Amino acid sequence: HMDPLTPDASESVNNILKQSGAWSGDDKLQKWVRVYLDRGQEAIK
Amino acid sequence: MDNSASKNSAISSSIFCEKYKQTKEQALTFFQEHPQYMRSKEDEEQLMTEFKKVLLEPGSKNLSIYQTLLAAHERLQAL
Repeated sequence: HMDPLTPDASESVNNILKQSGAWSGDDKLQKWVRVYLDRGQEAIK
Repeated sequence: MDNSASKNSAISSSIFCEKYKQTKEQALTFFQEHPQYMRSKEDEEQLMTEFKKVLLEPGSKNLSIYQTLLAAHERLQAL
C-alpha cells in the first residue's frame, strides 16, 4: 500500500507584527504634491 | 510634536525643486477652499485615486501641477 498524497503546511515559520507609523496635518496635501513630483520626474526633498 | 522637523536640506541648486512651494500652496489652497474630504469621505478618495491615475496616464508628466489637479478635479465630476 502507498500514501494518498503529500499535504503542505507552515513549518518553523515566524512573523513580526508592525502596526505603527502615520501622518497628519500636512500629509493631507503632501500626498498630492508627493505624487506630482513623484510622477513628474522624480522625488524631491 | 516635540523634537519635530520641517526643513529637508539646504541644497537649492535645481529650480524644479523650488516648485514645491507653488505646488504645496496650490494643494493647501484647493484643500482648504474646497475640502471635498469634509464633504464626502468617498469624494476625496475617488479624487485621489483618479488624481494619481491622471498623472501617470499622460506622458507630459513634466506639466504644470495646475493642470494635473485641474484635470483630476474636472474629471472627478465628469459624466
